[PDB]
Amino acid sequence: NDLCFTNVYADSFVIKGNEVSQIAPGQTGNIADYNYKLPDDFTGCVIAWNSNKLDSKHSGNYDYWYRSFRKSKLKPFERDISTEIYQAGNKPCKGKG
Amino acid sequence: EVFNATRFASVYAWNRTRISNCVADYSVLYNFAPFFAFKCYGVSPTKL
Ligand SMILES: *[C@@H]1O[C@H](CO)[C@@H](O)[C@H](O)[C@H]1NC(C)=O
Ligand SMILES: *[C@@H]1O[C@H](CO)[C@@H](O)[C@H](O)[C@H]1NC(C)=O
Repeated sequence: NDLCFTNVYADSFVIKGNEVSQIAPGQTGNIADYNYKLPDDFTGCVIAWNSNKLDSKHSGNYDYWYRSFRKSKLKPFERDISTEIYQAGNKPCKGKG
Repeated sequence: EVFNATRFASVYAWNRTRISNCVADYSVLYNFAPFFAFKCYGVSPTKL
């Protein structure tokens, strides 16, 4: 409350409890490697508060998403929205199963 | 083997294999496990 910033970027997303510990400049994990990666020289703040009242209901809710299968690591502040089936072995297979 | 075993030792007696005289391509290690933590304390997986 005593600083000024050329520009401010606010990135918002719901993640799980352990993932809050995972989110930090340069950590290991399928979120901090394939889903979101902060730069090593990060100059900012990470906010995390519990939300069981907006992301939950009776009979469940599976709306949200997250990536475990990427061809490579995630560069800092780079989005990888895409639906491509991960290759296994040497098959050009396109599908589930 | 080390990953397509079943009876992985209890921690009180940690089974220890030796890997030698072979060529290591850790993509098999990658596709044999939906990894939860790959904290390397030696060589980076990229340069492994
Ligand atoms: C080991 O690999 C073979 C061939 O991919 C597979 O049939 C077997 O189920 C695997 N075993 C384990 C425990 O992953
Ligand atoms: C340790 O691993 C070797 C190689 O797979 C196996 O032959 C041996 O029986 C194992 N020992 C235990 C305690 O499982």
